[PDB]
Amino acid sequence: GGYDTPLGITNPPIDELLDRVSSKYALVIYAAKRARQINDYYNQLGEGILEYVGPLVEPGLQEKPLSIALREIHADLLEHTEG
Amino acid sequence: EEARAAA
Repeated sequence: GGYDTPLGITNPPIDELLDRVSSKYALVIYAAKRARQINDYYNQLGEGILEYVGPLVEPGLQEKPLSIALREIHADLLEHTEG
Repeated sequence: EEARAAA
């Protein structure tokens, strides 16, 4: 595993992401739900604290929530159960 | 659980 460092939309590499879940569809739904969670954490920050938490990893200067979710995925910071 | 405790 000696790939050159990725950049932009391909960070983290999807092949290392796929080892965490079964298929890429599971990755899609994983990251979508987690990014939604992060988004409404950002929305529900002004009022009282509720059950939502995150982002567990430190985001960038300005970073889209989905990128944060996928980076959290790659850092082994979540777990799940399918249907 | 580990990172929820970390937070």
